Amino acid sequence: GVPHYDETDTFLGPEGEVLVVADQPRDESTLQGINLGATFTVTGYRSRLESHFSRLEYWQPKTTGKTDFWLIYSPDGQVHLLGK
Amino acid sequence: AQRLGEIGSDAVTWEKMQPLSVIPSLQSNASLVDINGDGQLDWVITGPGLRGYHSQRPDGSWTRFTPLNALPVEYTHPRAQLADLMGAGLSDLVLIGPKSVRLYANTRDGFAKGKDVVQSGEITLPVPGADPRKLVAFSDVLGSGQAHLVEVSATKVTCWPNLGRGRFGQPITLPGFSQPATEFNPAQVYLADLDGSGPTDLIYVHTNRLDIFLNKSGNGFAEPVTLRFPEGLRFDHTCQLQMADVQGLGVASLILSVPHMSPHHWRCDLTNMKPWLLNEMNNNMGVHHTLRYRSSSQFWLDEKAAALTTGQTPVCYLPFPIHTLWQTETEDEISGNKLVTTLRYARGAWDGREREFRGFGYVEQTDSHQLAQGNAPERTPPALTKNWYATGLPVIDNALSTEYWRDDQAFAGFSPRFTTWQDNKDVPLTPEDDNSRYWFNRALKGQLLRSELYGLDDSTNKHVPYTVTEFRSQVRRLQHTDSRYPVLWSSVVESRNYHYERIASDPQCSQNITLSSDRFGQPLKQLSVQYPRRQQPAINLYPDTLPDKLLANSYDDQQRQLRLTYQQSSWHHLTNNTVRVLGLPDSTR
Amino acid sequence: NNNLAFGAGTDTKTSLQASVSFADLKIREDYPASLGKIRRIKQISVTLPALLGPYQDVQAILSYGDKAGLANGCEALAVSHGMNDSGQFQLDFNDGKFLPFEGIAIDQGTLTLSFPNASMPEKGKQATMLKTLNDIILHIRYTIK
Amino acid sequence: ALLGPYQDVQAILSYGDKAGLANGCEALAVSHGMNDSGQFQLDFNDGKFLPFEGIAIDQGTLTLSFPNASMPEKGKQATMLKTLNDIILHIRYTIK
Amino acid sequence: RDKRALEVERTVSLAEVYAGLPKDNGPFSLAQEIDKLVSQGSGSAGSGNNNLAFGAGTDTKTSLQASVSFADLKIREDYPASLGKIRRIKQISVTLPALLGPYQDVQAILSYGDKAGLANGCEALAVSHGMNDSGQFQLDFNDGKFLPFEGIAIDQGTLTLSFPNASMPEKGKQATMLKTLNDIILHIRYTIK
Amino acid sequence: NNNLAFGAGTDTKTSLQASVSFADLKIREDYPASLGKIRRIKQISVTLPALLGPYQDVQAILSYGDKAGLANGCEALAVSHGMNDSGQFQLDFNDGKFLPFEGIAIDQGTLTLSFPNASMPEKGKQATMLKTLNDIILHIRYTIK
Amino acid sequence: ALLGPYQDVQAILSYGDKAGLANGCEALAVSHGMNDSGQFQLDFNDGKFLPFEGIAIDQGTLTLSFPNASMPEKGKQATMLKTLNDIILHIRYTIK
Repeated sequence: GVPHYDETDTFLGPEGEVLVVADQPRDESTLQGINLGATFTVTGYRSRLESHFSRLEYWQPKTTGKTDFWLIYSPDGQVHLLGK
Repeated sequence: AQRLGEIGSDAVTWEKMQPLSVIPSLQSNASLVDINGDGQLDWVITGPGLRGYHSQRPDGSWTRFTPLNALPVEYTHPRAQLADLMGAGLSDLVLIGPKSVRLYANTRDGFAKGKDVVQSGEITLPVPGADPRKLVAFSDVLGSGQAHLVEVSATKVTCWPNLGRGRFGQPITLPGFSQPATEFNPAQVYLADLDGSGPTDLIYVHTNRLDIFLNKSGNGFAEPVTLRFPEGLRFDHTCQLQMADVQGLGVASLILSVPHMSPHHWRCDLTNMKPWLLNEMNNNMGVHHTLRYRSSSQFWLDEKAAALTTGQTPVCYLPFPIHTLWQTETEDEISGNKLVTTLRYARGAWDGREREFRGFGYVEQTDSHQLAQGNAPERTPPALTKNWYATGLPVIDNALSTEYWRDDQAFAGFSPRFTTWQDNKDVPLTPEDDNSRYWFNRALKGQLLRSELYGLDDSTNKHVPYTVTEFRSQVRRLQHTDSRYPVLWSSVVESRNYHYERIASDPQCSQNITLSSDRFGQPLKQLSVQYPRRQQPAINLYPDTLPDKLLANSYDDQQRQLRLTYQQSSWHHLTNNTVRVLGLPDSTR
Repeated sequence: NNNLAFGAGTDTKTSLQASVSFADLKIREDYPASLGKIRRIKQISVTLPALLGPYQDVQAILSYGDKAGLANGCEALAVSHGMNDSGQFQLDFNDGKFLPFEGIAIDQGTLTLSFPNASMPEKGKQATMLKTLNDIILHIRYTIK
Repeated sequence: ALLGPYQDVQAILSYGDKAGLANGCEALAVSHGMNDSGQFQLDFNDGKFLPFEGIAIDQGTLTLSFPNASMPEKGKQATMLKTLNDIILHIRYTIK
Repeated sequence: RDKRALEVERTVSLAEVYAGLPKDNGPFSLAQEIDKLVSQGSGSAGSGNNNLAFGAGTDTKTSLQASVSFADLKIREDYPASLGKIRRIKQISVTLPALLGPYQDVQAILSYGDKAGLANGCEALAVSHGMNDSGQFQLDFNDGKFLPFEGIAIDQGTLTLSFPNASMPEKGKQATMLKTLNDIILHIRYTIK
Repeated sequence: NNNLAFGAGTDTKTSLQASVSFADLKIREDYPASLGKIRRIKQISVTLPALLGPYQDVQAILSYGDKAGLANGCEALAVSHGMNDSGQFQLDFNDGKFLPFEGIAIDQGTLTLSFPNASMPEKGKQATMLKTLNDIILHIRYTIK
Repeated sequence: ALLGPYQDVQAILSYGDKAGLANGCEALAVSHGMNDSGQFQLDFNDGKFLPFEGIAIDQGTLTLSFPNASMPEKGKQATMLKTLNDIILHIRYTIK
């Protein structure tokens, strides 16, 4: 179905697997030392079928003046930023 | 449907009608529709005081009556229609008014509380049945994969995009369609994806011809293609034009059913191949690749027919035909040789719960050489490779074993292992319920389970493989503290290799076993096993063109030792909220 | 008595007529003689498979061209739709009345189906409908006694 | 016209001439719009005359009236009438 | 002495009747024997009152007669005896799930070959379309009249279903439809009291 | 009075019976007392959501096991099929007759539904049908007065 | 609303005012919820007056009562009502 955009939705990762929440949400304001200007709720994700064990994060601002974003931590230390 | 003629032909016919052995007793206010999105048609009863259904199973049996958990009072309302408005692949219940729609989402066990969706702006929706001079229907005319609300009249076609959850966008005019407007009769308007593409075309029937307007990707219609009717046939209000892929070609054929004192039918084939597929490649350096496709329903009919000859009852687990690659041909110019790969597929399946195709449980590949004329007296025989794969539906996966080549002295075959990560151990687990069995078995999909290689020569041992490879997979549960599905991980725990070289006796055989692995799937403990030679059976099964006593002279003691290579290992893992590095090797013994 | 023609009336010259002899239908032969000799028509409906528009009607008169106990008004029947179209707004075999054509022997006489305003040169209203007409089907109900 | 599942139409059909109209067959209501007869039940056997019955097929005038049609005054038919494509009469008549 | 009787329907497949005959009575597959009897202009199948045969009238020699003994249908065993001893047929409808199109007719007569409290003209029924076909233009169970076959005891006598113009060598009209007849279904309504 | 058993009659030992107490259905509590105290059954139909073979029927008898104004022949109802099967060939609420079970108080007595030839080790005809019968449904029409 | 597999509707429609309500035309029961005229068989020509017949269209009040609605009492209709989107009255009336 068409998403509701109300956090009842699920997400697909780099490969179209369903992501699940792995990590209880935590707060953060600084990404790699960069003060993003807002506190974000950061939720960790895993694929339902865990291929290559990458780790994903969803960053959700607690404000309205900022957008969300995703991070991916690859097994080789490679870090990706999506949708910023 | 039945295969007509020999297996491998592409002809389709139908068998003598027979009573179904079992049908529902309740056939009052019922209809045959899919309401769960399973692929199984449901005889759905919505009568005075009773709501439920009988689902038709793939083996021909029916389920017992299943009550609906919830059905809308309006289900039976005169303007009620079923359509996918949620965009979920399910048919939702909806009533359309000019300014709003009443939508009851299909929740796959009954329906959701109805919601009234008010349309935005000044959008006014057509209401089907409101005006006899035009057709209103739900169809995909944009090629987006969603039915849109479409109005067709003599002078124009107007589409209102389906934005989901009952929301419609502004009308779009799709130019190019036009009828005389005095002679226009919606009864004569048929819709179909005749070219096998995204959007649906528009066919207008005239008494002596079919006026076909191709859909130019939702941006209007192509100039009409006029197909004359065969002589003696004329279309009228008693005649039916049907559009269906009766031939499994991936595209509908046009069927004219005319009951004029003696029903007779005609069918127009527009293509025998699905248009928009890659067909050729030429690299301009002499290599030319030709692809061909064959639908899964034709492979099914061949499978079905083969079963008849052995008295077996096959079951097709794939209601949704797909086009698979078949007869890939590579022509080497300059050289003049041709290489042909033929694929055969069997036992494929549709999931039905996640609404996805799982894959084929069996793929058979031939490999044939057509050497340039004048090069050889038909040297280089074709090869055959049989591959069995998990579908993750253990009605198929379990059956696949009977198709394996039999070696009476073989090692025991494999079955999947399921585990749970318990106190960091790979602890065996038998799934607690059906939901876990589902989630675990699907994690096996696509895994090669077995591979056999044969040469297709003219010898006496042509029925013995050169090689056999077997695999054992494992699915580990890592996290189930979530929505119902678990986080699963899988890999091959064991792999066994046999080398027969077409001699049924005395094969070589070895096996790789991962005894233990880390939380990130690293091979903490591995073992390689080299099995001993079997102790010289009475019957050689060798060519016997051999030197005297050679076979006796081929046996030795080293061949009888069991070797186990055992390796321990360890890795570092940098895991924190800021760093992720996995698998850095540390040590091994 | 099995032909097509234009009419010869004063207001029917542009009407297209079709006719059929009951005697040539060989209805009687469908059942054994021993079942009874009196075989008479109970009711006739007409189907006109044709391609028509959504508000397009049919104008046709079915009539019996012979001597028979036709009731006053059961002599002829109008067709308006052509879809198993009886000559009545309601068809009821129990209303106490004789039906159109009731009592005609299945062997005797000729039916004519007349389509007025058929000639194309006269711009007849049915001139375009007739050209989309593929057959004429009669549904004859009859009894054996 | 585009009426929803629970939306009616209000219109009166009447004969504007001298004829032997029965009292109550002078005018007919329209409420649903789909082959809508002037009655809750239609039966040609109830022993009664139907609306407009007996009027010569070639004499006089019919009128169909939609109350509350004007848009500037916010009428109710006013929004529906903008979506009315045509008017269709179904006339059953007899030849004697 | 009136009583609302129990109103009971029963469906009979003739294919299962002939197929189910004791071996000594010549059991047979109906569709297959019909095909042979249509292709040949003569012959018979089965025995006793459970058979197929060509008729012996002067104008029925070209017809096929399917015969079924009511006694052998064991209708009376469906419900317990205690519900009533009188078990009589109220109405019989014939279904012929043939490939008989909407514009095609079948000529067949259903009749009772025995002594019973029949009304005159109720001894035989005509079947013309084969779809729950009562030999009536309209069916009304409350029109004040007795129906075809009404009152016949459910275990007595024999029915015959006759298809005229069946013989293929005579170029009979039904000869081609009979070759495609899958079954004969009798829907029997009867009452208990 | 809320059970399953085989019948005790001489010709019922192979009949499977089901019985239900009206008193335990609590029909009476669906509506408030103020609307009327006399609550009587007008009509009962039986629905049987089972699977059947090619041309198989369903044999069942519905009857009232208590003292009531049961007219002659309104004592019991025969079921031939499961499609909201009333006790007649036609159901007519206005033919001037009382219907089966009509007038029985909604909370009194017991109904029994009997399936003859139910026993499997006897080869009863209904023995297989019953193994495809997931539920038994009574649709009850009653009035408040 | 939505109903469970064997669920029915229990509702009473009644007129809360002074009017010529015939004996038994005072109130109507709803059972299926779909154009549910609370009659086992509806006939506009059986010679009888129908429920609520004769009430002026602009006089008095209708009440629709759903028994066993209160959720704390675990009323049987309580869960039906939670799914009820609207209430629709189809009113036939005549002008004379």
